[PDB]
Amino acid sequence: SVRPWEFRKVIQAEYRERLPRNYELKHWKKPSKIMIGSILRLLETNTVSALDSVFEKYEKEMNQMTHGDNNEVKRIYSKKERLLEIILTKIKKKLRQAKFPSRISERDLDIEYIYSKRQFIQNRYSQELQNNERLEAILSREQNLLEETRKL
Amino acid sequence: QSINDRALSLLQRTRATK
Amino acid sequence: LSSSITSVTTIDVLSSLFINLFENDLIPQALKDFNKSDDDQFRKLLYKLDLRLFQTISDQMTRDLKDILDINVSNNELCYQLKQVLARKEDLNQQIISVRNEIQELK
Repeated sequence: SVRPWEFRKVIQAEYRERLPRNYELKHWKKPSKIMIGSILRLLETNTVSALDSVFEKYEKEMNQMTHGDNNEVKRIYSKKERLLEIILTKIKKKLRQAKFPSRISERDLDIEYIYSKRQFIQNRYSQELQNNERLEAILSREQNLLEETRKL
Repeated sequence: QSINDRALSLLQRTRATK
Repeated sequence: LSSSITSVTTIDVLSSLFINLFENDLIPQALKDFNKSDDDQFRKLLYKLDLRLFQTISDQMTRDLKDILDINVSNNELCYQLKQVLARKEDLNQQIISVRNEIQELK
């Protein structure tokens, strides 16, 4: 019964299929603009990429069906662009209207965020490892001193 | 190949859009 | 892995949402049109373009959401490793203090 365009329903069913019944699936919230924006930017990126991909692949068939009229080809490109934007517009409308568990971190869907977090945590890890290396050396020095002192 | 490589490639492609 | 499991799941839910939309709706409808268009060779080609366009977008969406999932899962592990190194740091500091105190009293 659930149709692919009913995003609110699909999303709630998918969560329920994947995770046990517990508190996390009890409060629900509409998504943030950056979640919507991140997802639509992914969709737009791939839509432009697909358009170029596909039109280049079928260039000869295209040019042979338009009898060399490259203006008509640009027109067909624009028609397909318009079809995809109308689709993406409904995707955005239905996603804005869907709900997600409130404990999720929607910024996890933003490549800018998770990329900048990863660079920082990698650097922080390297700094702390070196600090522990140094503390291990200091501790060793002190433990040697204690062993000598225990023997007077 | 790497996760960082893949991450940077996605970041670049999304920034090049709009 | 429980603090992040609902956020990781969100990425999979979205990936499944768009596979369902493209593979179980947009692409079947474009096929239904393309199979029906043997009289108009132009519209046959254009429906084929729709087919390829939806399949390309859907496959690439899945790959990019898997990228995002892999980054998050890897980041979460690194964050937990950072917690362990910081726990060890605090312990090394305390042990250094205790050993110094011991030297001070035995000296």
